[PDB]
Amino acid sequence: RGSHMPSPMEDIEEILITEEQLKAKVKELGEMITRDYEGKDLVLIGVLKGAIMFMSGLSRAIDLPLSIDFLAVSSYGSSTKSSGIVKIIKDHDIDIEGKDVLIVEDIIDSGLTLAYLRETLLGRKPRSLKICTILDKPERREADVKVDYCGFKIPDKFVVGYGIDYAEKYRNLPFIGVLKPELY
Amino acid sequence: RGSHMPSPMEDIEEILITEEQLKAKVKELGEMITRDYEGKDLVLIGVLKGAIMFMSGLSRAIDLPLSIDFLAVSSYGSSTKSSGIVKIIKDHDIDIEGKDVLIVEDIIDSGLTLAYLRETLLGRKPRSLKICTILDKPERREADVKVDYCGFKIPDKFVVGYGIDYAEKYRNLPFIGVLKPELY
Amino acid sequence: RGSHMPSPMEDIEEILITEEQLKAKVKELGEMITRDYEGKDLVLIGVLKGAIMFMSGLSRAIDLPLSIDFLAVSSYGSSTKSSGIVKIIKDHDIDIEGKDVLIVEDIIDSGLTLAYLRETLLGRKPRSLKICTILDKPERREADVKVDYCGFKIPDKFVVGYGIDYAEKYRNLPFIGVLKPELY
Amino acid sequence: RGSHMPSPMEDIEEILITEEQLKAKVKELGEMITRDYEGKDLVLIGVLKGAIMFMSGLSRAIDLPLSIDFLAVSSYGSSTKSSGIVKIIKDHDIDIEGKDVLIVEDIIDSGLTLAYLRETLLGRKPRSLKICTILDKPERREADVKVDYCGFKIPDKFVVGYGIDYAEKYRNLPFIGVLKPELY
Ligand SMILES: [Ca+2]
Ligand SMILES: [Ca+2]
Ligand SMILES: [Ca+2]
Ligand SMILES: [Ca+2]
Ligand SMILES: [Ca+2]
Ligand SMILES: [Ca+2]
Ligand SMILES: [Ca+2]
Ligand SMILES: [Ca+2]
Repeated sequence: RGSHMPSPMEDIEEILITEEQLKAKVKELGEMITRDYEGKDLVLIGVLKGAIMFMSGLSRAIDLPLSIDFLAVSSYGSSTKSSGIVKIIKDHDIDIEGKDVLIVEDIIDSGLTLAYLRETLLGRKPRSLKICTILDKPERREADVKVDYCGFKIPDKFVVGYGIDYAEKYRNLPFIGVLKPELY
Repeated sequence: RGSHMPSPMEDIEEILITEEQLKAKVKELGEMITRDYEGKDLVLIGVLKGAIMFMSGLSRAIDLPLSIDFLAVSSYGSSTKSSGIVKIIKDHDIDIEGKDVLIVEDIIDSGLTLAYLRETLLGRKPRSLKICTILDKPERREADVKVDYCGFKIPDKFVVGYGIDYAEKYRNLPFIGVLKPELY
Repeated sequence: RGSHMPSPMEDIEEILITEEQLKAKVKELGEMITRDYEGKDLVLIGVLKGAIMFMSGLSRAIDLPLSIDFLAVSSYGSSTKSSGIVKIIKDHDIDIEGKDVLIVEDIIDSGLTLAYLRETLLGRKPRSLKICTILDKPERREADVKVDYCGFKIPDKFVVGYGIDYAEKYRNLPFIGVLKPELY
Repeated sequence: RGSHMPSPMEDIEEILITEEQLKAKVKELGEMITRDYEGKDLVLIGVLKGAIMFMSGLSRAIDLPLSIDFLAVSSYGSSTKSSGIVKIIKDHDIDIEGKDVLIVEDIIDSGLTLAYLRETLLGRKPRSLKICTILDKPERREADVKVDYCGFKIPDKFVVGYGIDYAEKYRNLPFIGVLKPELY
């Protein structure tokens, strides 16, 4: 029988963070941000496409009159890997000067690209600029970035899910799972 | 006392569709799409930024190895209003030729811009092209568009929430609500 | 001695069209277009980056109150080659509805991508849409495109110059030349 | 008689810089750059759409194996005026790290946007970064920018031509002229 077992879940070796754990953490972070940004001009900026799930969940967990925007970027080649420099394919449309920007990330590891985007956004004179990520791989750090809000710290395993892909697949997994080596 | 009442919920006159109703409908639609697209090469394409909430929820409710992509568009002026013609600010990166594309929309009313995007995507030779929207205002139709999957049909009220904005605000409301006229 | 001979001209096997021939043809075409578009709402649209030299020269040879705009595109992969389908990286900003658009091309060979862009522009309802190219390789045609204005017809040789590149180089040659096989 | 006098030249009050003067200056600057960048990895980067005429002419006057690229930008509103901050609509595709970049400008007045783009390009680690402009209005300066190559210094008159527009018109004038106040 050459039938298939199509569910993306079949390609996962183990679940590191469950859907419920993600849901609870998003609620937690959102309540914190609601308190911290009262009276502020909050703009959530996420980097497509990995940030979509966390952006959606986190924003709905923040009880404030915030705005949302996105950046779409691409690599210049054997340069983005060691410097974190990226090309802008879609820039944010909201004028962030004098506003309180919160970068919303899916995962932070080397911190190289994040540091580069941080400097680019700072160049637009926001009143404040902070960072929030649902996942962090501290052991992978190659640059100094301050993570103001962090969901979960995990080891450097090959993960996918909740927006994180592998060749554009697995973003729709409702949890963070370790991808079976046979797939990569 | 000049204190404020910052919650975006305070600007809502009435809730048309609750968070729970949205959650249940997304689960329902996702289970249907999971069945209908088994064996297909599913690519969900949403139009930023309104489609973010529905895209996130619907994708996670589809138990298939799908890919996600986005389009970011803008108006040409007093032309997009009567023809639905739009400028492409961010095109999709995934090659959809020979694939099964499902347009994911936040709301469909006139259907003008949707019809225009549909024709543009058809020009890229996908194997199939369907449309799914969480909200539909049938009375507003100005063009003939077939909605393959539809969450809720609503009257032509001024709504915001679940990704739908008013001057970039209210996208983070977890429900679909009618905006108080004082705000617009 | 390992000294170099840096001039891009050293990489040319033969000159097919001289700088003077190009200059005279641009003047000729511009005078024709000046006559044909009197009273029209002329918008010259070129595809970056190859069209830059011809766009600059042709526009300055047209004695009419025209506007200029550009499209920047990219390939989707093993699809643009047989269908001419392309991704839009930079769309034109000018609203061309009801206007008289003249596509300005560097070279036309298969006509596949040109045909695709033509259909895309027609979708924006211009009053008229014509095509002008400085170079044409008729033997390479794979689609039916009408060239309203044409500078020179040439055999299918490997050419560069006057905006036409090879790995981003040679666009600055003031003539159309055949590239030495050793370079490609 | 309600006949028109369509030539863009009819809207010019006086010619500040003739076509021949521009041609000679472009030849001059190009010969200088040819000498200065021998052995360098020259990348000319211009800001659309005003830089098109000068980019075309200057590049063809440089006898070196250079590459050309462009940036397309937009304003964020009442912010770009005092800070020079701009949104990126089209970023350059060439990786400029370790390369010798020459910004090619149509006109420099306040220097605000130029200074902002300069900082953005420096962030991509080019080996060297210089600036070349065909026109300069020194009295308009609001920021400190070093112009390595300059064609002509002019008073702060309302000019158009050689790529410089007024409501998208006049870019095709072969000279730099003062626009009649009746048109603006
Ligand atoms: Ca599998
Ligand atoms: Ca990311
Ligand atoms: Ca309120
Ligand atoms: Ca929409
Ligand atoms: Ca050589
Ligand atoms: Ca071309
Ligand atoms: Ca006039
Ligand atoms: Ca400029």
